[PDB]
Amino acid sequence: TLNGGITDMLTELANFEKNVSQAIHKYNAYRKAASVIAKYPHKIKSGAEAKKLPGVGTKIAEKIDEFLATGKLRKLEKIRQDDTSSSINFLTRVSGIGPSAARKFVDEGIKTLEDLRKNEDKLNHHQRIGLKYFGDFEKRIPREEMLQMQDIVLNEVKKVDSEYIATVCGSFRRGAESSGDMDVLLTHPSFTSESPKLLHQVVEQLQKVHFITDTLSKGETKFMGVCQLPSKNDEKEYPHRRIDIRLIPKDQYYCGVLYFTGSDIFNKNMRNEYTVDSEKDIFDYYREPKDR
DNA sequence: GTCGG
DNA sequence: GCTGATGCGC
DNA sequence: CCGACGGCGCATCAGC
Ligand SMILES: Nc1ccn([C@@H]2CS[C@H](COP(=O)(O)OP(=O)(O)OP(=O)(O)O)O2)c(=O)n1
Ligand SMILES: *P(=O)(O)OC[C@@H]1O[C@H](n2ccc(N)nc2=O)CS1
Ligand SMILES: [Cl-]
Ligand code: NA
Ligand code: NA
Ligand code: NA
Ligand code: NA
Ligand code: NA
Ligand code: NA
Repeated sequence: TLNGGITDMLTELANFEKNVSQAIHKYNAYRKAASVIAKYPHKIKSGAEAKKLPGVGTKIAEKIDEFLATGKLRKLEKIRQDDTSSSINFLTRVSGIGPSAARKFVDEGIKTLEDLRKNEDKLNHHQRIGLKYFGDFEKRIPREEMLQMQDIVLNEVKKVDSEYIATVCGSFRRGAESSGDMDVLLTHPSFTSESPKLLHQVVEQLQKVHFITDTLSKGETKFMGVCQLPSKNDEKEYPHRRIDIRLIPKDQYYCGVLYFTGSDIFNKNMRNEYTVDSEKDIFDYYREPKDR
């Protein structure tokens, strides 16, 4: 948190590059600079000090210098105040609204959530769901709720066919105290690298018990949607949550599990998601999810 | 925007 | 209607 | 100096 001013500034610039400029490589450059500075154990005093870090070059060093002198960046102040650029950047916070859709909406005078609400006919299915749960989607999920969600998923999965194997992956599997979403990996002995309706049946059951509430996409191997825990008589509704379910062939299942458990950095220096009869087999060259 | 061949 | 391209999320 | 900078499932578009 020592350089939060700088990292905040670089993330804001990254967002403008991705959402407004449509310059994905600059978005990534700014994000990489932000992340190396975030983990730097000193409070940065000059652009020159920052440049020493991989991913910080001449232009970001110059911006760091301006920020340290003035607590702001003229360029960033100007883009913030720009009605068009700030509106485009904002609308991409809606799931399903990317840089192209945001630009098209803003060019039509649709600039706010309110405007989106009045214009349901101009939104596709995903965007309508993104708008409906805009606030809920930006919330994190407490571990306590993830456990309750896990409970429902594993119960209903076994109920459909006791031969399914399902594992909730992500930071949750590593024992984290909160998650952004629920990631479920599903397999079945019948499904292998060369092999009916295995995903649909699970999705249908989870809908039957009113756990899955909406669908963003559903193909033969991947479901993306929305779920919600049940409430009671006089306790406030749980937020709606993002849930993904991936059907993976049995012989590739445990590579997927390794992958989708992470962490990202752990995967990187353990280094694909596809190609084994357990997590231990791959470890070869064993660490449990807690210490990954 | 940064890096490196 | 078909097929390959594009947008999007992650 | 100048090209690399990620891959893939699904929804939907754009070109015939
Ligand atoms: N951007 C990323 C993030 C994760 N990973 C890999 C594959 S999924 C595995 C575990 O991801 P985590 O759940 O720790 O990261 P998330 O960003 O989903 O944290 P949550 O907000 O907890 O959900 O790490 C990646 O390759 N690229
Ligand atoms: P989500 O943020 O839940 O991430 C989980 C998995 O990580 C992989 N991933 C994340 C981000 C990006 N940009 N690319 C990517 O492959 C797949 S989903
Ligand atoms: Cl770019
Ligand atoms: Na551009
Ligand atoms: Na550097
Ligand atoms: Na979006
Ligand atoms: Na977004
Ligand atoms: Na996640
Ligand atoms: Na597909």
